[PDB]
Amino acid sequence: QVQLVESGPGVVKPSETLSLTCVVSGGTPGRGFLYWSWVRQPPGKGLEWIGGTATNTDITDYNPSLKSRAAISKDTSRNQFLLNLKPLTAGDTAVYYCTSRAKDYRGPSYSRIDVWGPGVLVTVSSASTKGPSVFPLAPSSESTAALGCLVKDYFPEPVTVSWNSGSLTSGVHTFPAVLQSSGLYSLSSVVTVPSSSLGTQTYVCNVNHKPSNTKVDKRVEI
Amino acid sequence: AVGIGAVF
Amino acid sequence: DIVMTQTPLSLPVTPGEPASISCRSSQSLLDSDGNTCLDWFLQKPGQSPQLLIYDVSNRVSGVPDRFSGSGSDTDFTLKISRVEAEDVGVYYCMQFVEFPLTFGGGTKVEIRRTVAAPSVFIFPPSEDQVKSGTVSVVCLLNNFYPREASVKWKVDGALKTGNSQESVTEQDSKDNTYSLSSTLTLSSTEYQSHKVYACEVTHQGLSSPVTKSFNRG
Repeated sequence: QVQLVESGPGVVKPSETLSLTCVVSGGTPGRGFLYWSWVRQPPGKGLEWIGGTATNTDITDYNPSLKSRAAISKDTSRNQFLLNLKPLTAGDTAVYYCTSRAKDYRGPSYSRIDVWGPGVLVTVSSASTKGPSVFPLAPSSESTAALGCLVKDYFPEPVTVSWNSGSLTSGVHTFPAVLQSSGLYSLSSVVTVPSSSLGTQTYVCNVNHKPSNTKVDKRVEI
Repeated sequence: AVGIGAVF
Repeated sequence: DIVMTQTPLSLPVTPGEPASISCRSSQSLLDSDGNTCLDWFLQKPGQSPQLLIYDVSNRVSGVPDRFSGSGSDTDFTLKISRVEAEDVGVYYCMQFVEFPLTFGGGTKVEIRRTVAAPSVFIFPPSEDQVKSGTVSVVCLLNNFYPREASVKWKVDGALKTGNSQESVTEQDSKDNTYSLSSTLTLSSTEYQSHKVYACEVTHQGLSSPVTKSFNRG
């Protein structure tokens, strides 16, 4: 209840099993029990309670919306509790959180224990790992110009983009990726600079996609 | 209440 | 399942002004022992939700007295007396009188700043992209407020619908603006079968729409 740490595979195929572990680092001693839950959040959507269990028992409560595809268990000796999900649909891509809740009567006033893990993004997709194609975005604007890089048709998330080996940060906007109908992702990163600097300064975008072990640097000039 | 523990 | 309805979906607030978020349940949240089982969470940007108010009206330690919760058995209100920048994020109500636990749909609180018109840029595809078989033409709207904006694509002067997708940044921590990308994707033969490409932007900061265009080649 001092800390919750989630772990598990970041990408799972639709026929496979989604398996997540939550490791509980406890706090000051007390008598009674905690309730541990799994909650998920699809990208840009709300929260959905998956299921949970009290620490003193071996019976699990489940959300009926989850069609009995979820199996949640715990081990206080392994200070862990687990989520298994199968079969899967693209609709199960989400950030998954583990939570611990209790009413706290140990103090002079009634209070709450309420702890959340950082969450783990799990993408369900049959797409194969693929490195991105990186194309420069060159200025087509008289006072200030804009440059960018298009990083397209990669899988899975995430990709990281820096400018001039991280030396350029002011005015940088890296847009959230969009899932294409092909099952791959594409995004753009842009930066605005004074046009007078276009002749004197070099601008390079550095793209890193570790799932495919791809690293690209593209110069963007006019 | 459901889904919440109690510590004393 | 108990249905939780939360209003509104999005709440822009000028700093210092009050905000009110409503939540309803389809059933009473009053349990046997007389407690009303309704909690409020706040999920700050890039973070996990955490508990803000519990049992309708009790503030978690560290939550300022600016936050207050009220309600009946089925109708609940979270009030923020004067909104500050640290308050931005998504608020969620949650009932726990019965399984399954259910959440409201969330209310995104953002900072209202002065109107700022977007800077508009268009990017013609590189020669590499043209040899790739598929082409992406990029339209950038830089540093604007509010979020609402219209982006229309024009091919040889004609309105083109379909084959385009948008992506928006979250509100910038430094100037409180948004930026937006609109990408038109075409087959290469289709791309080379036209001459002029343009994006037109409508936004409250512009007295009339702004058009950025290029001639292929």
